[PDB]
Amino acid sequence: WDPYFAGVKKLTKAILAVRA
Repeated sequence: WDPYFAGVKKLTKAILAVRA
Protein backbone atom coordinates (compact mmCIF):
# COMPACT_ATOMS: atom_id res chain seq x y z
CA TRP A 1 0.00 0.00 0.00
CA ASP A 2 1.60 3.22 -1.28
CA PRO A 3 -0.84 5.59 -3.07
CA TYR A 4 1.64 8.49 -2.64
CA PHE A 5 3.68 7.99 0.55
CA ALA A 6 1.98 5.73 3.14
CA GLY A 7 4.29 7.40 5.69
CA VAL A 8 7.57 6.81 3.77
CA LYS A 9 8.16 10.59 3.44
CA LYS A 10 9.65 10.44 6.97
CA LEU A 11 12.76 9.16 5.15
CA THR A 12 12.38 11.15 1.91
CA LYS A 13 12.19 14.46 3.83
CA ALA A 14 15.69 13.76 5.18
CA ILE A 15 16.99 12.63 1.77
CA LEU A 16 15.57 15.86 0.28
CA ALA A 17 18.18 17.72 2.37
CA VAL A 18 21.02 15.37 1.30
CA ARG A 19 20.54 15.79 -2.47
CA ALA A 20 20.66 19.04 -4.46
